[PDB]
Amino acid sequence: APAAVDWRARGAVTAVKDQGQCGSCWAFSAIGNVECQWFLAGHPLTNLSEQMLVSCDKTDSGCSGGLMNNAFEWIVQENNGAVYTEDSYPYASGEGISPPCTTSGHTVGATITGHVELPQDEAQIAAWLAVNGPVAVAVDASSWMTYTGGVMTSCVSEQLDHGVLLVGYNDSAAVPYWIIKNSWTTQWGEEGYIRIAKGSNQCLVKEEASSAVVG
Repeated sequence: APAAVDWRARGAVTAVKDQGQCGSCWAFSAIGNVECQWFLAGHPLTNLSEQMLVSCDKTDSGCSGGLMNNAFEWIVQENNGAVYTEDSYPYASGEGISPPCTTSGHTVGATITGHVELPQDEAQIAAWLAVNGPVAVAVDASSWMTYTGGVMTSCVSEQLDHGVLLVGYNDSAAVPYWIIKNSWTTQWGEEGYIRIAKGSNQCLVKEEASSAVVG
C-alpha cells in the first residue's frame, strides 16, 4: 500500500463522460471500471459502451437505475463476456430515453471473465486499488450537487444512490482523500472529478465496492 496512487498518472483512465438526464450512473461506473481493467490487462486504453448496458442489460433498469454487480454478471452470462466500444455503440440516452437494444452492428472492445466484491473496509479497498486498479463503488451523492472543488471533509452518508469510479487516493495530504471520477461532465467539480476525505467512510464509499476481472 503506497502513500498515494493516481491511476490517471499512468494513463489508465479515460476522459470524463456525460450521462445527461438519464440515471445511468451504474453503467458509467461499471464501464469506467472495465475500461481501466482492460488497459491494465495490457491492452490500449479504449472507450467502451455504456449504452450497451443501458439498452441491453435487462437485469437492470437503464435510466431508472441499476447495480454495477448485475451489470458485470450480465456481460459475462448474457453477452459472452463482451463489451462493445463506444464508437460502435454511442451514448444516446442523454435526453433520458434509452433506445432499444441492437444485437448487431457493433465491435467488441473488451472482455471480462467475472468480478469480485471488495470488503467493506477503506484500508482494504485502497490496498486492492493500489495493485489491481480502479474500483467501482456506490456512494451517497445527495450533497454532491453543490460540490465546486477541494477535499470534501463532510459528506451526507445515509443512503447509497449513485455509482462512481475510484481512481486513486492520497494518504500524504493534510487530509487523506479518495480521487473519484464522476459522470456529470467536466463542468462539475474538479474537471469532472471529486475528492472526499478518506478513512471515515465519507458518502458511504466502502459499502458497495467491486471490480471486473479481465482474465
